[PDB]
Amino acid sequence: KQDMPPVGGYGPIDYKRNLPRRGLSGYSMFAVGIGALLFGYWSMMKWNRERRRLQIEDFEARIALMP
Amino acid sequence: VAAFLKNVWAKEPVLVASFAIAGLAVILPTLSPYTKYSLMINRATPYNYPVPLRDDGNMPDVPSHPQDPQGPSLEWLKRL
Repeated sequence: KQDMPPVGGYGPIDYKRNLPRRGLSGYSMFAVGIGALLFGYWSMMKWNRERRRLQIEDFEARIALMP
Repeated sequence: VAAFLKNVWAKEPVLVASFAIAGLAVILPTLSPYTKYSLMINRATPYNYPVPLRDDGNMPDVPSHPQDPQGPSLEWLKRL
C-alpha cells in the first residue's frame, strides 16, 4: 500500500529559452566611444604644449651659458 | 548607390570603417587654423647658439641689450 504517486505539488520548470538583458544597443553605443576618445585628445595640447614650454625652458639654460 | 553603403556595412563591417579613417584624415590638416601654429612653434625652438653680428654705421634695429623690445614676439605662447 506504500507506493509513490503524490497527490499534488508540481511546477513545472520551463522549457522556455530567453534572457534578453540588453544592454544599451542601437546608436547608444559608438556614442560613449567617440566622446571619450576626443576627451583623451582634449587632454593633449594642455600637456604636450605645456611640456613644449618647458622644453624651450630646458634649452634656455644651455644657450644662456657657454660663452 | 545609396543602398551600396547599406548593403556592404551590413555585409563586411571592417574595411568600411577603415575607409572612413582613410577619410577625415587627409582633409582636415588643410582645414583648421590650429595648423601653422604647428609651424610657428617648430621653427621657434632654439637648438644652436644665436651668434651676433658686427655693426658698421647701421644699426637698422636690435642693439646689444637682450631684454629690449628689439626683436620679434614669440611670447604669445606663454600667454596662450
